[PDB]
Amino acid sequence: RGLSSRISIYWTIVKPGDILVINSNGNLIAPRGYFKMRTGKSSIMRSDAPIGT
Amino acid sequence: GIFGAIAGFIENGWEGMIDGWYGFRHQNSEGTGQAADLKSTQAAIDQINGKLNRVIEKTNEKFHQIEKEFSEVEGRIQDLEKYVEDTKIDLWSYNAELLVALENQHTIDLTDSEMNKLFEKTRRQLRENAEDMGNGCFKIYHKCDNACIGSIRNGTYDHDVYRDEALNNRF
Ligand SMILES: *[C@@H]1O[C@H](CO)[C@@H](O)[C@H](O)[C@H]1NC(C)=O
Repeated sequence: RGLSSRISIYWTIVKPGDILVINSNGNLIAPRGYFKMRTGKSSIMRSDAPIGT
Repeated sequence: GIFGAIAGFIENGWEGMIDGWYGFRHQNSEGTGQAADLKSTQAAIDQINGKLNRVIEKTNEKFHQIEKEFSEVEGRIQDLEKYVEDTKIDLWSYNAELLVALENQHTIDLTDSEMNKLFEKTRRQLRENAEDMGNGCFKIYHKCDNACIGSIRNGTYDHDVYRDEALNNRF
């Protein structure tokens, strides 16, 4: 898509009471915030099957 | 089966009996008749259902699991994920095959059992007034009209009544 360059994606989970610290002298692609984490019955599947009512 | 009644000393089944699993056919002075035995039919059906309900019961709910297909060759970890799933499937496949074999063998044996039990119950009722013809038929040595046959079927037959007559005709 035009580029010979790349971005590498990483993740960090921070539990309550912990602290995030980000330190960069450059090349950093910074987070804009956080995604809420939940536990439950959710999951993911690969399928081409049409969804139907 | 294991009691030798069904496909046993009882030659074959009656396609003509549509109202029960087990019953009586009789021939006496008045004519021929056929009637289903509902108690033993029920015994069989109940057991078979009990079992059917054991097996058909609620399945297990699972949500997020390991991935079972792969688009890239990764080596070790994929080898392991693949091996685990394959192991699981082989074991459950075994459980199912065996469940069916055992259960079926037992169903065959228990239905045979019910038949034989009805036969035995009846023979015991009749006491000295009849003989086992070996084909699953009794020979009744006194005069038995439709009421009397009925009394045999609903378990109220009083042998002492006909004992003299029958004893006489047997010997
Ligand atoms: C059995 O049959 C006899 C004669 O048909 C009848 O009088 C009697 O009530 C029956 N017994 C039962 C418990 O159904």
